[PDB]
Amino acid sequence: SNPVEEEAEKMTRNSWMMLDGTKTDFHITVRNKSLSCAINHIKIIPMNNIEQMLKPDYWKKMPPDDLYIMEKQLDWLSKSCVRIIKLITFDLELDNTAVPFNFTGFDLLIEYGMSATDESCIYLKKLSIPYEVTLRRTIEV
Amino acid sequence: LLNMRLRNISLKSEHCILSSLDFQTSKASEQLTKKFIYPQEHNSFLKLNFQEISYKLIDGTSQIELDPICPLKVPLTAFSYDSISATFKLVLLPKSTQPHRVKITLAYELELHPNLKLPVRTSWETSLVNSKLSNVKFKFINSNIKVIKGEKFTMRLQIINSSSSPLDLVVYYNNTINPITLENQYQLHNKYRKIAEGIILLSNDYKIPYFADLRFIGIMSGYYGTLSGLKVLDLNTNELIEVGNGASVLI
Repeated sequence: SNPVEEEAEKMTRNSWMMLDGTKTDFHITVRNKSLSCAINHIKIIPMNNIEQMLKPDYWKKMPPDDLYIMEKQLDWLSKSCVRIIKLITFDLELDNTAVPFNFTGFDLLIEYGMSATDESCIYLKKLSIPYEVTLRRTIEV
Repeated sequence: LLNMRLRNISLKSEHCILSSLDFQTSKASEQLTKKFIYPQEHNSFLKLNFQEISYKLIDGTSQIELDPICPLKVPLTAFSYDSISATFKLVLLPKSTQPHRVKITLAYELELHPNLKLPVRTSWETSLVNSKLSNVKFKFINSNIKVIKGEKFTMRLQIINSSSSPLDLVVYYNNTINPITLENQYQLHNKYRKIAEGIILLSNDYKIPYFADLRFIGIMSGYYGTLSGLKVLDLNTNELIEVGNGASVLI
């Protein structure tokens, strides 16, 4: 019997504008009690790497496709903005969802927040929150 | 057995949970030492409270009560400080510590020191409007926030559907006095007159086909709690359901 120790450590329809949400909802952040983050998050700012995927999808589309960076990946709608933190909860940052150039291919989003309280060791378990958002077709050419 | 203490907790559902402890003088203990005090020619006691502290009972934690407190000393009295909890979702009864330090007194000396700590669980425990048919939930995206000044304003009825035929229904306000102990007749008449005549809804049968704006103007003052009148109506027989939500002072 080989033991170890025990160490204690929903959106709505959006147009093509930019919505900045300051979130103070029921974030768990499952530490012991009164979790001070000690390096706070001010603005998370997603929908940047979705554009940094979408412009190479255009460029990937420019020649014939042979899965150079499109190989079964459904990570457009994932929106995995990893919130890295340092060492009873705290309010979340400003969103700035900022849909000014994004495809109609997605109809959902998620997130992941690194819950961290490190004492001379490596990092810890990590908590993820999804967000369902629909988009409005405001204009076409 | 010198100062009876009780903690009352009230559940403010739109905010944190509020719990206040309350010291008192415990009269069944005061006449005890009043007898020996007026034996030694003293009229009332002089117990000094020098260190009063509520700590969040856990493995280890502590809080801070929601206003200021000095180091006080009173004869025959009661004091009550309030500290804000965190409003739990479901099934976690938190506990607190509530330590204290009463210092008794005598003739410029003989301060018999006392201390007390009663640790217990701080769970007394005694705006989405659902459709009540098919979970077409409505919520105003700025409810209970409107200081208008008899100007126009806009609100946001964020309807949340099943996403299954999402284009169905029409709003309206019904500017008509509803047709209803004689002053119980008059209070209902004044309520039904100020409901049906004070605001207008400039987009009347707006026929929503999932946001809305719903511009009002609001031609009389007073706090309109719950904003009645603003009904919707849907594809079935009578889904005449309210909003029951949102409020606006108009001054």
